[PDB]
Amino acid sequence: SGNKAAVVLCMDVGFTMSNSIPGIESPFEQAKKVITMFVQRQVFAENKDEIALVLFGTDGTDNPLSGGDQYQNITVHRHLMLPDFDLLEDIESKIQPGSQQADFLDALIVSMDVIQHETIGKKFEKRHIEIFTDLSSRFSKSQLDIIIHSLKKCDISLQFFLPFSLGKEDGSGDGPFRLGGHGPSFPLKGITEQQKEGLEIVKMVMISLEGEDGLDEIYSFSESLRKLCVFKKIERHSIHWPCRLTIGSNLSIRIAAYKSILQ
Amino acid sequence: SGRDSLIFLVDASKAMFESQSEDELTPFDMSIQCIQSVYISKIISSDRDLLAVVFYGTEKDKNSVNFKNIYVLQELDNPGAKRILELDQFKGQQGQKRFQDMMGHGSDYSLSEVLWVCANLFSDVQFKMSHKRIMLFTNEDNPHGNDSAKASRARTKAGDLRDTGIFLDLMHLKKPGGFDISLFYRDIISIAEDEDLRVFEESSKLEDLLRKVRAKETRKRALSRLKLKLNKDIVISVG
DNA sequence: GGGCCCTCGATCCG
DNA sequence: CGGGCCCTCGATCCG
DNA sequence: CGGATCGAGGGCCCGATATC
DNA sequence: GGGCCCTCGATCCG
DNA sequence: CGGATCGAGGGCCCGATAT
Repeated sequence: SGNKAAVVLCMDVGFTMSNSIPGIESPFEQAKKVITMFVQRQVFAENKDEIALVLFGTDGTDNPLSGGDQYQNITVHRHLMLPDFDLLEDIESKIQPGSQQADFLDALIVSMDVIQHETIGKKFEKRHIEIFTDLSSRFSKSQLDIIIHSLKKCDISLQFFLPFSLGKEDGSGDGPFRLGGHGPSFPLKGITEQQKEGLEIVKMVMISLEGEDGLDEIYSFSESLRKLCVFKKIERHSIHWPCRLTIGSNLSIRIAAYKSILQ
Repeated sequence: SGRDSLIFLVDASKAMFESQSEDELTPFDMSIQCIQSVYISKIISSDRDLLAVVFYGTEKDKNSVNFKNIYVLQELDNPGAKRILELDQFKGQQGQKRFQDMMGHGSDYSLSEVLWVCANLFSDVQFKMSHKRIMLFTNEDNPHGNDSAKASRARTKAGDLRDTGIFLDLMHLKKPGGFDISLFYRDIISIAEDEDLRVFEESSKLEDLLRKVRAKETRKRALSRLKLKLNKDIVISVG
């Protein structure tokens, strides 16, 4: 009787996330702030939804796929389950930045394995993965075709969160920076050719999954904090009820109305 | 030419120690004796087969990557007198007591992790493995029926093993109400790629277990490959 | 002396 | 077992 | 200086509901 | 609650 | 010594039903 959904937050904790740009909170602290915001809403509203947490670029390896020397810097901190206060306390202070770097696509595969195995039976209505990275780490394009195929077959939606915001398609996208502020919320020159290459791959993947408008699902940590886009994919239909628009006599259009705006 | 690798996987759950109200040895006792018989036969025959004995569902865990509840009693190595003597400590009703004392039983396991350790055991062999085979001795027809995650992960790792070249053969033991392949073991076990599916029945006697084990024991070894010439032009090849 | 039998050694294939 | 509705109190200011 | 008003409580109908 | 259907058990004759 | 019969089992629809 309620909209359930399996959400897995895939956070980059690599050393480079600890690398901080003057004035701006380090992408690690920025992603942490966004994750805490998400979990906080899911916890205090007591919504029935299970949340898993995967961290990539950690010093150690605790992952089911670690067999084979593969994914040795990806740790599944939280398995798919209803979020609790212990999880919020761990995100707030227990989870510390790591010294290694991982392949963000490899981490995405770990998250996918979590969804594929812990979602058995129509227990969950929606499947969603949220990647939090800076793209500064090198990566391999080997299974990208398979990643996209497995995402479609499993019906899992994606959402990317970077320290920088999408520059305007043509022209435009540097003084003071304020997290959550409108406008100057990311260094225009801070992008690295490595970040640019990762971004092009991110763009292609989002377009391959949700078409041309998939690119709108790539946010910056700052703007993500001043929007409800983090819940977009797990957002519940407004409660609707049926009636009849009665014009006169004999004309009666069968309708169904819902509350568009409600405080 | 090459040395064959064979790993004996034995279930150590609460159900395995029950003699199903009969004169027959408990499925665990049946397994231990069957394994011992294979070891002796391998010593008698002149075959370079490397054997291993791995237990799962035990409280005490001893393995390469320290996975909980997995005890690798014997690594992949040639059969020896000392190895058979070690298995003899578990043979019988008195041996069951010796097993429960040395290591625990009926502990929560994870079949996914069990196959990971086993595959990692073949990884550590240097001589060319002609055949990789795992023989699962268990009486639980639907393990992890309650845990959905452990069951799907086990199905996935079984697929990964079949894609590697490892053979998975089931040695289902007496279960109250019969043993069902459809619940579990139907897809995990490796079936012949040219169909030949639903081929063996549940084992009740040691003689039956030994006959199924020894049938898939060694891969068919052709003495010679000759040409069967029906006519100057019609020639088929036979082994 | 003749049949018997077993154990190695030398000959080739998988 | 929920959803919308509506009223009754309680706390804040203006006349 | 009491009213007027608005957040945030409380109480009755009505489609899904395990129930005979 | 009402109709349905099947499977035994108890009742008598060949 | 089988039929016919009659309880008392089993499984799907439907007005009151706490939800």
